[PDB]
Amino acid sequence: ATVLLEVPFSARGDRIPDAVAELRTREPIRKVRTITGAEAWLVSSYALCTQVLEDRRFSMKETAAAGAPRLNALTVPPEVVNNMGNIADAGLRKAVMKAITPKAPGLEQFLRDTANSLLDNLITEGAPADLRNDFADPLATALHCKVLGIPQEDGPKLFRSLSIAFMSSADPIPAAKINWDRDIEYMAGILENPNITTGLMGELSRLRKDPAYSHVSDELFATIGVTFFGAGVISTGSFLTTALISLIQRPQLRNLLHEKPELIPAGVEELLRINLSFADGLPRLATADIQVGDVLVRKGELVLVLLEGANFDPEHFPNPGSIELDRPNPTSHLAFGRGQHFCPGSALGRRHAQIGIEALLKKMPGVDLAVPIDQLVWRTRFQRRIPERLPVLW
Ligand code: HEM
Ligand SMILES: O=C1CN(CCCn2ccnc2)CCN1Cc1ccc(F)cc1
Repeated sequence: ATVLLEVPFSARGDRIPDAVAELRTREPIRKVRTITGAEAWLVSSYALCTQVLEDRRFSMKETAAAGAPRLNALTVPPEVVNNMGNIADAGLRKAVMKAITPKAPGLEQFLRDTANSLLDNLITEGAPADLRNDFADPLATALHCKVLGIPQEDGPKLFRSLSIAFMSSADPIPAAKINWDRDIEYMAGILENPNITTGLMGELSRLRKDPAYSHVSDELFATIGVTFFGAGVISTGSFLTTALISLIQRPQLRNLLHEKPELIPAGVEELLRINLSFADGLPRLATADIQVGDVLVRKGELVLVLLEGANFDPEHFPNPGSIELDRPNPTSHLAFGRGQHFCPGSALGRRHAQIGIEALLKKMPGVDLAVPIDQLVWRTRFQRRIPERLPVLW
């Protein structure tokens, strides 16, 4: 006798477990147990993943309901689970979107300058270099300080919340509340700070005083700053880090992108498709009884949408484990989700990765791992899969 299959399967972000393809073929929706001890339906085919994400009867906001089966413990107040819905309801969705596009004047130049400065410092210090802690994460942090309009010098302290804030824990995390409350206080001060006139926080500070937003709560304005910083930083830094691993392990691709940098955006799209940065399936709670494949999901049950299930499904992406720059459906992956909750930072995230890679290949065309790949230490019980250090030589 064996216990019910447990998720997640592996914290390793450099290979997909052979188990995923077996499940997809035999039982593309099947029962699993989460770290909390709750039961859930794990969905692993492209067809079923899309079905779930496109049906709002599978609710994100209801995952925060008291008494619901949980993937993991809340690390924010339950209202913050509906963050984008609260933003929308306050009339702020267009303004937030506009602030977080990579089209702002000078933003791309800033990214390229920051990336080049980080790499120059690594070259000066000499090999081995840690591309996570000393490149990808500081590049993500600098980008989000600029996008938010907050001082660069404030980035590191906000960044140090994230190793706890994005934990995937069975139980509530006392440190997460301490850091949340502190970061909220910081963003509330930013909104009252007359020096802050650019970026997302500059725009929120203005809208706060406009009569059309006089009844929007101060709690929401501060929340938007904390959540967009955290979500953007953890996502872009984690994605770039694990994409660099995939690229480094493919010298032929590294050489092609070095030689033809106009292929970088197609490259990043394939790196997005094969990315294992999300450690857990995307959670949804059924609000009705809904047929998904061979299973009738009952109202109040938890469903987990496995992104790598969808993105390595050979029925949608033939030869799924291969990077192919000429697929006919290249942006049809689920790396940014799908439907109501599609990532509002998708363009910024693509641009962060494209620029980080372009700059790396120009400065370190011979970049290679400085340790055997099995020596990378993969962070556990976290909402992302990331190596603690990424040592490289060049
Ligand atoms: C490569 C980078 C990124 C990846 C791979 C990524 C991935 C995702 C995914 C898969 C979702 C869907 C979640 C769901 O449906 O449950 C999502 C939503 C979200 N992303 Fe990202 N993201 C990235 C960058 C960003 C950035 C830069 C920001 C903000 C600055 C951001 C903010 C958000 C927010 C606020 C949501 C929730 C949207 C909603 O609930 O309607 N992300 N992202
Ligand atoms: O606003 C969001 C959106 N998230 C969607 C999935 C994760 N993600 C992040 C980026 N792209 C996808 C869920 C979590 N929150 C709230 C939050 C933000 C920051 C923090 F530190 C703690 C909680």
